[PDB]
Amino acid sequence: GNREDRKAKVIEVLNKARAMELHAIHQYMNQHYSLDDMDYGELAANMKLIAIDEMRHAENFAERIKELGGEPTTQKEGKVVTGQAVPVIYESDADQEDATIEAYSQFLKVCKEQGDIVTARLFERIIEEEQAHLTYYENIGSHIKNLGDTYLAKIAGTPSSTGTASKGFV
Amino acid sequence: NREDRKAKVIEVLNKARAMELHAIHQYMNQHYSLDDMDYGELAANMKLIAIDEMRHAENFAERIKELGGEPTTQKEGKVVTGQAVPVIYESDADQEDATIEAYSQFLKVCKEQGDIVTARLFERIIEEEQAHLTYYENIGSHIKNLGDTYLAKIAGTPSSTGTASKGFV
Amino acid sequence: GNREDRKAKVIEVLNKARAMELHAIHQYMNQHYSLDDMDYGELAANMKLIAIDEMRHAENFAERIKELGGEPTTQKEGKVVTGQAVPVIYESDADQEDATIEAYSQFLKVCKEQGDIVTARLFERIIEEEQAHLTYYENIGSHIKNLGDTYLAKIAGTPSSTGTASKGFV
Amino acid sequence: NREDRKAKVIEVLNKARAMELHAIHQYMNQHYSLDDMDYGELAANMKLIAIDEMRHAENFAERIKELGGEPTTQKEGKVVTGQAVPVIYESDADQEDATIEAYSQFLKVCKEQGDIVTARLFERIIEEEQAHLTYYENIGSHIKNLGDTYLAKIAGTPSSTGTASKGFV
Amino acid sequence: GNREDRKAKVIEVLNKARAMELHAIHQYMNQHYSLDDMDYGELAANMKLIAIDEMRHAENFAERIKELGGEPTTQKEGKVVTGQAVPVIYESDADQEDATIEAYSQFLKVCKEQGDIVTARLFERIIEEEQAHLTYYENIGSHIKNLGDTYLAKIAGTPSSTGTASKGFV
Amino acid sequence: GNREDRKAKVIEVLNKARAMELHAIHQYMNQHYSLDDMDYGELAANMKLIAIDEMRHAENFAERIKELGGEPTTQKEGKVVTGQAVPVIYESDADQEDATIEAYSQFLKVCKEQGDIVTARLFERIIEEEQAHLTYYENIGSHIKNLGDTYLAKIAGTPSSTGTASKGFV
Amino acid sequence: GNREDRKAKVIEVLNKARAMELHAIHQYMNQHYSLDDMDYGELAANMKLIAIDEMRHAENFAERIKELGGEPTTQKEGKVVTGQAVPVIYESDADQEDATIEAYSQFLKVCKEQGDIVTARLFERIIEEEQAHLTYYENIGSHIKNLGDTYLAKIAGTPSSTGTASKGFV
Ligand code: FEC
Ligand code: FEC
Ligand code: FEC
Ligand SMILES: [Fe+3]
Ligand SMILES: [Fe+3]
Ligand SMILES: [Fe+3]
Ligand SMILES: [Fe+3]
Ligand SMILES: [Fe+3]
Ligand SMILES: [Fe+3]
Ligand SMILES: [Fe+3]
Ligand SMILES: [Fe+3]
Ligand SMILES: [Fe+3]
Ligand SMILES: [Fe+3]
Ligand SMILES: [Fe+3]
Ligand SMILES: [Fe+3]
Ligand SMILES: [Fe+3]
Ligand SMILES: [Fe+3]
Repeated sequence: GNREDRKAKVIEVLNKARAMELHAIHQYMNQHYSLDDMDYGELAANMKLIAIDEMRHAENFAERIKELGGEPTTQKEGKVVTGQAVPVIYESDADQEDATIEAYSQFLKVCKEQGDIVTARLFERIIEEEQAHLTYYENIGSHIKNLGDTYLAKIAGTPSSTGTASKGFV
Repeated sequence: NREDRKAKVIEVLNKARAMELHAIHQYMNQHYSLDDMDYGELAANMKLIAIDEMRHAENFAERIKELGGEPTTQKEGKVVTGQAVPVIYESDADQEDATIEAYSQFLKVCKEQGDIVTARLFERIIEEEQAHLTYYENIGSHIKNLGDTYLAKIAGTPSSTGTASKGFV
Repeated sequence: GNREDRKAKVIEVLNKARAMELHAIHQYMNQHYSLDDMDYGELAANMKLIAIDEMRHAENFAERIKELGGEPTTQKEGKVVTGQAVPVIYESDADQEDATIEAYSQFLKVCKEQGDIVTARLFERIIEEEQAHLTYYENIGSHIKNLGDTYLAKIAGTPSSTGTASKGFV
Repeated sequence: NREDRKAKVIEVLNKARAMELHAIHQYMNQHYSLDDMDYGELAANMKLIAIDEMRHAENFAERIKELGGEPTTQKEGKVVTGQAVPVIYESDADQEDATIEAYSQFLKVCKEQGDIVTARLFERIIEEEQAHLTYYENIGSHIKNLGDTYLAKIAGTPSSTGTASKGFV
Repeated sequence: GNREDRKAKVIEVLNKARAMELHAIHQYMNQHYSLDDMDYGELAANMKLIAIDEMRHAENFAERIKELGGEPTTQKEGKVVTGQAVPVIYESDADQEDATIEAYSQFLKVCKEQGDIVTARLFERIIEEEQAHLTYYENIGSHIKNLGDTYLAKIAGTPSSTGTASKGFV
Repeated sequence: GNREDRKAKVIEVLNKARAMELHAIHQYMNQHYSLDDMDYGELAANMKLIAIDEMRHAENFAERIKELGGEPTTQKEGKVVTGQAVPVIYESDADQEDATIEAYSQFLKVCKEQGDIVTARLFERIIEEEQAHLTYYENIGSHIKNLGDTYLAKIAGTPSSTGTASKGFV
Repeated sequence: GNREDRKAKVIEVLNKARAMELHAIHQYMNQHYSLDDMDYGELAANMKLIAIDEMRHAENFAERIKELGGEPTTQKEGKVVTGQAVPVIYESDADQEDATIEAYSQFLKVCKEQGDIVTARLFERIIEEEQAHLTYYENIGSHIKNLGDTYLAKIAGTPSSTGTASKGFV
C-alpha cells in the first residue's frame, strides 16, 4: 500500500487496542473498589497497580496514534461488568487478559504487514506485560478456587497502599 | 428514611463521578494534542490536571462504596476532539466553572440529606476545581494577550510529569 | 590393593554418587517448576535451593574424580518422575534422601577400606547435608498430611525468589 | 486455532530445552578438564557459560509450564568427554552455531503460531548464544595461533566464578 | 540459500545501511557547523548529539558485518548538501530520517528472510532510534514554520555544549 | 458427457466422500477410546454416536456407488491422529467437519453438473448432518475453553452408554 | 518379564488382533454391498450382522489396549479384496475365519505366558464368536457349491433389514 494507507490501517488496530485498554482500566478499577470495600487490601492494591499499567498502555497507544497522524479514541470496547464476587473477578480478568494477548498478536501481525516496525515493537512490549497480568490473575483465581477461606483470611485487613499519592496539579 | 437519604447522595456522587470520567478523557485528549504540537509545559500540566481528576473519580467511587452503592463507569457527555490551542483553554475554563456550579448544587443535596462526610468531600474537591479553573483562565489570558510570543516560549519545553507512575509490572 | 586399584574403586563409588546427584537435580527442578506453576513460592524456592545443593555435590564429586585421575560421569541414575502432586513430591523426596544417605554411607565405607581419607571426608560432609534435606522434606510432608490445605493456603502467593540472578557469562 | 498452535510451540520449547540440558553437561564436563589442567580463566568462563545454559533451560521450562506442557528431563545428544583444549573450543563454537541455527527456526515456528511471548524468549536467548559463540571462536583462535605464551598467561590464574551460590544448607 | 549466501545477502544490506549512516554523520555535522556558526546553541548541540547516534549506528553495523565475515564499507551513500538554510535543514533531515526508517524496514525483512535473527534485532533497535530523530526534526521544523524568528530568538545565544569533551587518546 | 462418463464422474466424488467418512470413523472412534479411558462418559458416548453417523454415511455412499455400478472404496483419506488431548480433540473435529461440508458442497456441484439429482440429494441430506456435528464440536470446544475444569468435573464419571448393545450375528 | 514388559507384549498381540478385525469389517461390508446390490437380502443382512460383530470385537480389543496403557491401532491388517463373486465370498470368509481362530489361539497363548488372565478370557470369548462365524460361512458356501441357483432362488428378493436403524447422534 501507499504511505497514508499503511498508517490508516495501523492507526485502526491501535485504536482498537486503545479501546480495549480503556475498558480494562474501568473494569479493573471497578473491581478494585469492591476489593477495597471488602477489606482485601493486597488484592485491591495489586488490582489498582494493574489498572495503572493499562492506563500506561492506553497512553502509549495514543502517543503512537498521534505520531502517525490519527485521533486517539475515547470510547471503551465493550461493557464493564459490575458487582462481581471475588472468585468471578479473577476468573473474568484472566479470560480478559488471555483475549487481549490473542487480539494484540493479531494487531502485531497487521503492523508487520503494513511495514510498521516501531508500532509492532510497541505491541510486543505491551503483550509481555499482558502476560504478567494474566499469570497474576490465573494464580489468584487458583488459590481462591482451591484454598477458600484460609487464603482470604490471610488477605483480610492487609495494607492496600499502592505507594505515595500520584503526582497531580494541585 | 435512611435508605432514601443514601440513594439521593449516591446519585449526585455518581453524577459527579461521571463528570470526572469525562474530564479525564477530555483533558488527556488535549494532552495528546499539546504533546504532539510539542508544547511540553502545556502538555505536562494538562496531564497533571487529568490525574487530579482521576483522584476525584476514585474518591467519589470510594464514598459511593461506603454508602453501599455502585460507582458508575460511564462518563457524562462527549469528548470534543481536534480543538485549537485557544479553544482548549477557553472550553476547559468553561467546563471547570460548570463543574464547580454543579458540585455546589450536589453539596447542598448532601447537606439536605444530612450527609456531612459526603458534603466535606465535595467541599475539598470544589477547592481543587477552583485551582484548575484559575490555571485555565491564566493560560487562556496569556494566549489571548501574547499570542505566538507565548507559544514561542512553550515550544520545545520539557513535557515530563515526573517519574513514571507506580504500575504492576 | 595397589595404588591404581584403590583409586579405581573410589572413582567408581564417586561416579555412582555423582549419577545420583544428577538425577536429584533433574527431579527436584522438575518439582520446582510444578510448585512454581502452582504459585507456592516458599515451597518452590526451597526446592530450587536444595537442587542447587545437589549441583554443588555433583561438582564436588566430579572434582574429586578428576583429582583421582578419573572421568566424571554425565549420566543420571534412574528415571525422573513427572506430574507428581504436592503430597507425593514430599513423600517421594524424603524416601530418596533417606536412600541417598544409606547409599553414601556404604560408599563412605568403601573409601575407608581403600585408605582414601580425603574422599571419605567429602562423603561425610555431604551426608550431613543430605540429612538437612531429609529433615526438611519430612517436615513439609508431615504438615501437608496433618493439616492439608489449611497449611498450603498459607504458602500460596508467597515470594519464590531464591536471591540474586545467577552469576553467568553474559 | 489456539490448541494446535500451543502444541506446536511446546514442542519446539522442549526441543530447545533438551539442547540446553546437553550444553550444561557438555560444558561442565570441559570445565572439569580445564580446572584439572589449572587454566583458571578458561575454567571459570566455561562454568559461567554453563550457568547461562542452566538459566536458559529454566526459562524454557517456565514458559512450557505457562503453556500447560511438561518440561523435558532428557538431554539431546551425547556428551563428549576427554576433549583436548583445541577440540574443546572448536567443538563448542560449532555447537553454539548450530544452536543459533536451530533456535532461529524454532523462533520462526513461534511467529507462525502467533506466540509473541515465546518468540521474544527465543530472541533474547539467541543473542546470548551469539555471545557464547564469539567467546569460543576467539579462544579457539588464540589457542591455534598464539601458542605457549598464550597458555602460560592463563596458567595458574584464578578459577573462581564468585561466591558459592545460594543453596539450602 | 546456503550459509555463505545467507551471510553475503545480510552483509550487503548491512553495508548499504552503514553507507547511509556515514552520509548522515557528514550531513548532520555539516549542519551542526552552520547552526553553531549562527550561534543557535541548543539546535547546534542536539544536531551533533544526533550525529553521534549515527556514529554509533555505523559502528554497530560494522561490528556485525565483521561478525559475519564481511568488510565494513568506508563510502557514504549519496552527496552531502551544504549551505542549507535553517528551514531546509529541518525539512530535509525529517525527510531523510523517514527514508531511512523505510529503507531499514526493508533491510530488516531481508534479515528475517535470511534467517538472521541477531541482525534483525540490530535493525529493530536502530529503527526505534531513527524514529526519535524523525520526531525531533519534525518538531523543530514545525516550530520554525509556525513561529519563525520568534522561536529562533529564543535559541539565539543558548549554550551549545554537548557535555564533557569526548574520550580520546591524548 | 455420455451416460457412463456422467456415472464415472459421480462415482469418483462419491468414493472421495466415502474415503472421508472412513477416516472420520477411525478418527472419532480413536478419540472415543481416549474419552472413555478418561472416564468422561457423556463426551465418550456422543463421540461414538457421531462416529456411528459417519458409518451410516459411509454405507449410504457405498449403496449409491453400487446403484451407479461402481465399486465402493475401502481406504480412508488421510491419516488418523492419535494421542490427542481433549481441547485438541474438539478443535480438530470442528475443523474437520467444516472441511467436510466444504468438500461435500463441491461434490454436490459435480453431481448437479453431471445431471445426477439422486446423488445431489444424498449429499444435501448428509451435509445437513455434518452441520449438526460441526455445531456440536464447536459447542464442546467453547465449554472447555470458557469453563475449563468446572465443565469437565460435571462430565467426570457420567454414563458412557450409547444404548442397547448393537444387533450382531451371534 | 517385568510389569511393563508383560503389558507391552499383550498390547502387541491385541493390536494385531484389532488390525485383523478392522480388515474383517471392511472386507465383509464390501461383500454386503455386493450381496445387497444383487438383491440377496438374507445373505446381505447376515453379512452385515457379522461385520457388526467384528466392529464390537475391534472395540473390545481397543478398550483392553487402553486398560493396559497402550494405543489402539487404526490400521487394518491385509488387503481387502473387492468385486468378489458369490461362490468366492463364502469360500474366502470361511478361510479367513479359520485363520483368525488359529491366530487368536496363538495370541491367547501369549496372554497366558504374560500372566494376563483378563486378556486371555477376552480372546477366549471372541474365538467362540469367530467359530459361529466360521460355521455360518461354511454352511452357505456348501449350499452355493452343491445347490447353486436353486438355493439362491430362495434368497432372491428376501428382506435385507438387520432391524432398526442403529442409534446415532443426529
Ligand atoms: C482512579 C483512576 C482512574 C479512574 C477509573 C475509574 O473507573 O474510576 C483513572 C483513569 C484513567 C483513564 C481512563 C486513563 C486513560 C486516558 C486516555 O488515554 O484517554 C488514565 C490514564 C493515566 N492514568 Fe489514571 N487514567 N491514574 C491513576 C488513577 C486513576 N486513573 C493513578 C493513581 C495514577 C498514578 C500513576 C503514577 O503515579 O505513576 C494514574 C496515572 C495515569 C497516567 C500516568 C502515566 C505515567 O506517567 O506513567 C495515565 C496516562
Ligand atoms: C555443578 C553444576 C551442575 C552439574 C552439571 C554436570 O553435568 O556436572 C549443574 C547442573 C544443572 C542442571 C542440569 C540444571 C537444569 C535444571 C532443569 O532445568 O531441570 C541446572 C539448573 C540451574 N543451575 Fe546448575 N543446573 N548451578 C550451578 C552448578 C551446577 N549446575 C551453580 C554453581 C549455580 C549458581 C547459582 C546462582 O548463582 O544462581 C547454578 C545455578 C542453576 C540455576 C539457577 C539460575 C538462576 O537462578 O539465575 C538453575 C535453574
Ligand atoms: C466399534 C466400531 C467400529 C471400529 C472403529 C475403530 O476404529 O475402532 C466400527 C467400524 C465401522 C466401519 C469402519 C464401518 C464402514 C464399513 C464400510 O462401509 O465398509 C462401519 C459401518 C457400520 N457400522 Fe460400525 N462400522 N458400528 C458400531 C461399532 C463400530 N463400527 C456399532 C456399535 C454400531 C451400532 C448400530 C446401530 O445401532 O446403529 C455400528 C453400526 C454400523 C453400521 C450400521 C448402520 C445402520 O444400519 O443404521 C454400519 C454401516
Ligand atoms: Fe493493557
Ligand atoms: Fe492487561
Ligand atoms: Fe475533578
Ligand atoms: Fe477539574
Ligand atoms: Fe546430594
Ligand atoms: Fe539431597
Ligand atoms: Fe543456551
Ligand atoms: Fe550457548
Ligand atoms: Fe542512524
Ligand atoms: Fe537517524
Ligand atoms: Fe459424515
Ligand atoms: Fe461428520
Ligand atoms: Fe472378530
Ligand atoms: Fe469373525
